[PDB]
Amino acid sequence: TSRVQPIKLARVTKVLGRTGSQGQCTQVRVEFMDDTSRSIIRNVKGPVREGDVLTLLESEREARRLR
Amino acid sequence: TKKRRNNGRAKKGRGHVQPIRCTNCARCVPKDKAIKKFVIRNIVEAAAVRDISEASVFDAYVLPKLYVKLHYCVSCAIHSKVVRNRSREARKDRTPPPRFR
Amino acid sequence: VVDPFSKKDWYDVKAPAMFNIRNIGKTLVTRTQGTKIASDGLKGRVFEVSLADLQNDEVAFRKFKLITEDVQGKNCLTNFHGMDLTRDKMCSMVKKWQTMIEAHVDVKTTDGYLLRLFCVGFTKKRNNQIRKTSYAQHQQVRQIRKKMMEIMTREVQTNDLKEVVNKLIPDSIGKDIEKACQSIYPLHDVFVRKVKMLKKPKFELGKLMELHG
Amino acid sequence: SLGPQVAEGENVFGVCHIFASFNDTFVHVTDLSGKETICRVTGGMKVKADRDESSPYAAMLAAQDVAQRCKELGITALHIKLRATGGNRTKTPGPGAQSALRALARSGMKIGRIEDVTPIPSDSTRRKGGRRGRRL
Amino acid sequence: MRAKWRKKRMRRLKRKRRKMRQRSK
RNA sequence: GCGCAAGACGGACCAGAGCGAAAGCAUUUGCCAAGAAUGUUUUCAUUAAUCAAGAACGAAAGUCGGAGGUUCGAAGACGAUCAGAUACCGUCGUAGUUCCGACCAUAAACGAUGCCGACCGGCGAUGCGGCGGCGUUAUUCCCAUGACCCGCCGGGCAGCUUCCGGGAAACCAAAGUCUUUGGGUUCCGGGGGGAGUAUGGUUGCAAAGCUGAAACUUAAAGGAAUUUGGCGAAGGGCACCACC
Ligand SMILES: [Zn+2]
Repeated sequence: TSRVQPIKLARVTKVLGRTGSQGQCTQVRVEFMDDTSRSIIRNVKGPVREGDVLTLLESEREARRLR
Repeated sequence: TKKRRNNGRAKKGRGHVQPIRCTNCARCVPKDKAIKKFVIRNIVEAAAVRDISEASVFDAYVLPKLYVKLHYCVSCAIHSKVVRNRSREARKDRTPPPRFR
Repeated sequence: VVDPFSKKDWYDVKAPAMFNIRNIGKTLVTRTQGTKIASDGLKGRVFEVSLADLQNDEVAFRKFKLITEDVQGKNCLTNFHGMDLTRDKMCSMVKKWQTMIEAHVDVKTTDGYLLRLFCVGFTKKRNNQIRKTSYAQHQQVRQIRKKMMEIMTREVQTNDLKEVVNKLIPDSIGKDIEKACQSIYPLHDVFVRKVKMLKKPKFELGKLMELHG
Repeated sequence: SLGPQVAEGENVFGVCHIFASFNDTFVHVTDLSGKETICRVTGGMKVKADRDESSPYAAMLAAQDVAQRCKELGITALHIKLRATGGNRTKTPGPGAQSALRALARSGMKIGRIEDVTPIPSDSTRRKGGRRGRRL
Repeated sequence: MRAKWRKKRMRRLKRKRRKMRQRSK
């Protein structure tokens, strides 16, 4: 590795439909606090709401559909 | 029985046409029979365009696009969800599918 | 194992005097040790630069190939090697429901510079046209190719490399072809897609000195 | 490596070649002429599984590594040259190419002209496989 | 069986029969 | 990244477009020969249509003899898959694939619809030739021409609709004008299997082509279409006797 990634912190803006094979994950549209203009899509696991603060171990990977 | 007015192709006054190859497969398919899809794609799709535009040397830089024409065999086109089966009355409709944007 | 990039030298490349921005960029090469000379590895190099990065406020879909031919120290003096168009513009200009015309020549300038010009010409749908076809008969295509041949031969044979490359910075050949091929079929998209190099004369350093002003 | 140029006004220009296929990705960086390379990494040396040679994450790791090497070596601006496997095989580029483009963008490198250099033939040679292709 | 490979089989049988008759001189 | 050598092919333009009797035909230019359609107040005046015998051409594969062999790749050598895998998949690879010269005359060579001629609905387009007409353009005036716009004629590849009419129906402007049965003419089929088989002839260097039975056996083999049938077919929904 030889390069640690800072743990980015993000807050959701809108939740999309449920994805995954058995419906165990959902699509979210999330934004950062250190850069409010930046938004990125991600797959989260578990029950989520609108406005909760959520943690990211990386801010470069995208989301995915059921496969 | 006869299924279509034509024979699943567009050969009306030739008898022989040039055969082409499929993209996913390598099947030799005639040119007027294969399903074609001329897709115009861009280099950066939906989120990396701002990533390029903010971190760039030239301001007001237009993003280039990729142009490619795809040749599909019939089984490969149905398997890749390009075309589907239609009803006996809707088979005779030659319009392209509608587009929203 | 020693570090291989600590024995490099950063050089410069200089555009000829018929452009505006003389500075292009920097290259790198190993130093001079042994029988191999560092100036030799700077001889056979082709630099590919866009037109917007070389002139000031002109089009960006044209590229010019530049080859270094002589070196005097800490900079490489370049020379013309060819002109080419971008792939995305070439794919965007080609569309269905219009016919396609190509033409090419084997032209020679006033010195030992055998070029091979390539150009295209595309038919135009009229403003009040209802028909979707907008094709052309074969003899109209033959006359358009003859006019393109005459214009390409007439514009380069009386000039040397400097004047024709100065004409290649705009598309004045394209405007002349589009003006000429109007009483046959109206064309709208004429460009010079590619220019190659076939013959190189004996290396004279003096002409390279007037090419840099 | 180091140059006497100012690190404030002007920027150093190189090109980078992204040769990506359906099995493996290449992130190669050369100079402006292209004859003298700088540093080459592939997604095959970022993950110890060849199945993931075409993954976006391997291309992202390779792009971060080559961007760090070019940053510490003296390169700050790059021209993108995208490429598929070319020939008669396919014309769609690999699935880690734009991921490597985005990872090159995040590492603090300037991006200039973007073009594609896929070697498209004029009906050169028949493809590998039979008349019925590969039946799978 | 389908008609093509049946016709090939009967061609092979006819070739063997012709060879046996021409060697039964 | 820069150069060289060899062979093959001619993308995107490329279309329910064109030509040819069919098989077929796509880089530019030059040479030769042929042809449909349009135009005609030209010329001969019945020279016509279909055709046993006979003759030309005829995809790919195949055989004999050369030069040449880039890639793909029958047979073969392997590595996985599998109970087996001499198959699907991946790495090599021989004849062949390419040109010349001599052969065979076979394809789902299919519009699965012989050729000539007449009649019987409408519509918008398309390729060629000709005719007429407001206007725009090759920069501002006039004429002929090219490019558009609006119509008409003749031939051709095709399309949409139809209680004309036909058919067992799918469908067909021909597959219509057929019990209200006859315009001319060639080839061809009498339930299925045996069987394109045996023998004879004939053609070919060969592989094989053309002609082509019978004994015996069977009550079915088939064509068109509608609902429950199952799809390792597709598109929408549901279930803790399903899952997360
Ligand atoms: Zn396929």
